[PDB]
Amino acid sequence: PLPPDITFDSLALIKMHSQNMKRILEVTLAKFTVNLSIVTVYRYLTARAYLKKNIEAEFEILKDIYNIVPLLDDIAIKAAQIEANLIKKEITLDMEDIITATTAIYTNSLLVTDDPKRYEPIRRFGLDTMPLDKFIKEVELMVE
Amino acid sequence: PLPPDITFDSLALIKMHSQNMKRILEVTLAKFTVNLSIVTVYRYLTARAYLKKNIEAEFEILKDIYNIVPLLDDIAIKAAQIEANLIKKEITLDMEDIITATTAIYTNSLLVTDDPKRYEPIRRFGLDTMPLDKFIKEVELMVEK
Repeated sequence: PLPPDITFDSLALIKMHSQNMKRILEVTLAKFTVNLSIVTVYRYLTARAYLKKNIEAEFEILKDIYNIVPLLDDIAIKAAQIEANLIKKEITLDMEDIITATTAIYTNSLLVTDDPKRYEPIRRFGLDTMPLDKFIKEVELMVE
Repeated sequence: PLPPDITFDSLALIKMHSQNMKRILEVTLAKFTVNLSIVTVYRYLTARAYLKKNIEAEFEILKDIYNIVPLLDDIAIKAAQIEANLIKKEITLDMEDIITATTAIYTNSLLVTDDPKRYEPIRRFGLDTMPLDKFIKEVELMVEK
């Protein structure tokens, strides 16, 4: 029941690359198109650079296995419109969340996340989400 | 003294595009290379979106006059290395400020800003900042000649 195009936020991506999720990641990469915002990639890389002196090799691997979507002009434009609208409704969200969410709408990617409630105000603009625990379970259910 | 390459953060850029600053801006664009992070552009456009302006046209206007620097690979990598270094010293910094500063280091732009203090932990990596009021004075004197 999962659509072909998905994405992750930074915390979800960090969990997806943890050693205990190897098998879910392999299946995910074998069966979905994964479109990561450069901003998500940036934040994941800050978590990686906390441990390692070299993160460049890491980035090259991500660029191969994922579609890394830049902060395109259309995304900058659409993010500005969404963020303006939310602020008027007394809701002001972090840059990372707006760009992640707007990039997901732009690529028609389902946003797999540990905290889907944080993006609930953006669903009005076409964003679809799924909890990571539920994504994982659905990947586990892909079993013969 | 201003170097050849300059950049603004979003609130500086907002003030720079005010009517009463038109002459400062024209000389700035004429005598310097201004290099804007896509982050900065995005922040500016959010303010324009809030005022119900034509955002496609406002982005075109900006691209027609500034060199807009994307979130390049090297910027992403360097920014991350910077942020991790800083977080390890218990320095929490905002993504946009990290990208804006890192983009300035990458293009060797002087970062002109209202709030130089918030980028002060990044100066160790090569960033140079200037207060906006001092920038305006430098450009004023060039105008009067």
